[PDB]
Amino acid sequence: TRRAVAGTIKLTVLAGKASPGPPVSPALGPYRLNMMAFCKDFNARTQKYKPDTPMAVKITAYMDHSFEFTFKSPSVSWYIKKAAGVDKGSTRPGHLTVTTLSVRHVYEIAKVKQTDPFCQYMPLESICKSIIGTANSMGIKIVQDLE
Amino acid sequence: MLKFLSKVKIEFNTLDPRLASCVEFLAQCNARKAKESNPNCQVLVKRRTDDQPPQISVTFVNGVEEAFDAAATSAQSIRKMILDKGQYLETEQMFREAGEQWPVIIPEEEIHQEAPGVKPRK
Amino acid sequence: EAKFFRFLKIVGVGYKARAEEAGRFLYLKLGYSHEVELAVPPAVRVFCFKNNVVCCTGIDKDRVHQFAATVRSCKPPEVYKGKGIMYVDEVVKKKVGK
Amino acid sequence: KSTTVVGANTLKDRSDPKILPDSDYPDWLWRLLQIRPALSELRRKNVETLPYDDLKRFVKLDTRAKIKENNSIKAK
Amino acid sequence: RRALLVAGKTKINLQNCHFITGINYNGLTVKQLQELRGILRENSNTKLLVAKNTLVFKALEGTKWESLKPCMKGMNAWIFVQTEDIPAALKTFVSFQKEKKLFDNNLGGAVFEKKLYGPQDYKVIETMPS
Repeated sequence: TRRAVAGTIKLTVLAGKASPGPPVSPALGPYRLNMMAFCKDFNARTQKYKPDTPMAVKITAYMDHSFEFTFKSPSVSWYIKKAAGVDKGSTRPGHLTVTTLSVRHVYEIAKVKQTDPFCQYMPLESICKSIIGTANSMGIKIVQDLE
Repeated sequence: MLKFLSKVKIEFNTLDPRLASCVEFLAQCNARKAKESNPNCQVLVKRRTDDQPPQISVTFVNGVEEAFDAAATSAQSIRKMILDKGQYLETEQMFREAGEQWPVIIPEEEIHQEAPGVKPRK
Repeated sequence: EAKFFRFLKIVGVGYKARAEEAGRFLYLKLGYSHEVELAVPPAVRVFCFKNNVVCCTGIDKDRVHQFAATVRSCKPPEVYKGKGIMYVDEVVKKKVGK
Repeated sequence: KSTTVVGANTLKDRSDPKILPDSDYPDWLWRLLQIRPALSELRRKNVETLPYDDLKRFVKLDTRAKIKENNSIKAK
Repeated sequence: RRALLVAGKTKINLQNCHFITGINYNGLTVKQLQELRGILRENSNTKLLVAKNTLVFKALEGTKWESLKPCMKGMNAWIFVQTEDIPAALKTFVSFQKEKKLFDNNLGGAVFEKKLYGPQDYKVIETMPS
């Protein structure tokens, strides 16, 4: 509203299992941040989903110890190495291909990656080309259809 | 920016081709950095249909009001002389707050008097 | 009428500044066994306030700026704790004393 | 092995969706893999007889090239 | 070459344009700016474009949109309404100011039927519908 933003920290916590000590420990303890209300509001949000979903949270830390955080669906890296194959990206991506994915998993993830709170006016072709870029970053190969 | 002021009243006709200084001053004084230096300050905008020339009229912390010719001077010039006059009023203040008479006055003939170099001595 | 002003800051435990005779003399205490006395030149006057702040006024810009430089050169700021005489708007960059 | 998207859906009521036949898909989805024009082609053409999107790609690619060039000469 | 972009963008922008105005985009965040641009494109049919003042008018010179030249100072976003439904296009930004509480970003000047109306003047044109 009027607060000069003291900090903004990103944070990864599996869905619903926010017990504030291993991931929510020093991360919020470094900046005076409270734990109880944050955890109850977070687990009051990501209760609709399966547990053990590596969901990402951006906390906008302030000076009055107030919170206005945004919760984001997990990275496209996890979405692509779960919907494609092994959980180990390439050592030298673009030289050592690891797993191959056609276009349809990309389309479904782009349907998922539009449901973020700030992507209502982004079109699906844009997200699709972005997902091809993320795939090329990891050594994952992209094709038309696998048989 | 806003550390000597208590009201920035800006009025301009919207259509007149000399509105650049007024809208640029609105850009200067409505910034995130500006309002975190004086949240108690007031920025007043008066949009008008008549053909008065654009006018930036500020008033300072010690009630001093000093208008400006907004249609003829740039916003950076307005800001520079606001900084100068505000610094002068702040200098005059702790002068009156500490029992010193303001303005400090000296006779205008000691310039012609020779001044040997200031050597600090025990 | 004095148009030009320059403000000095005294930082340090036990450091003091004191004007004596209508601004014509300045006395500093800079940790020594004595006081450091500066004779203020013509068309320059000096004042001290309740912030350990020295003020230099006058009608000649050259003389006022030079006298402020002289007062700062009496005890320029040291880099490890920021003690000494400095300009009010001057930024001192500190370093870690091991 | 290629009938469902693995782990896409995360809702507890819902499950993983299925790969639809090629009628429910948009037409652009099989044009994603094409070779968009690069900077070498666009720098040797005529700027005035370029299309709008080709001009847009040309200006963003030239900005990226010059920003990376600045970073390279300013690096250490 | 970057002016060729603005010439082309406003050439496509003026093909069905009925209305040009400006928005003072001081203080708007990137997320707020993209949100306003997206609101104006689906709830209405209007394209928003940030550009130089000197390029836009030079692509509005010797044109129908010729006399806007005084109202081309300050940080401006150009709102080319490409539809006929001016009332909804003006109502959605009023809804934007009401909901998001941005009262420093105002509609400054407009050209309709080659007439520069004041922000006092193009308010009853938002009041009337069709």
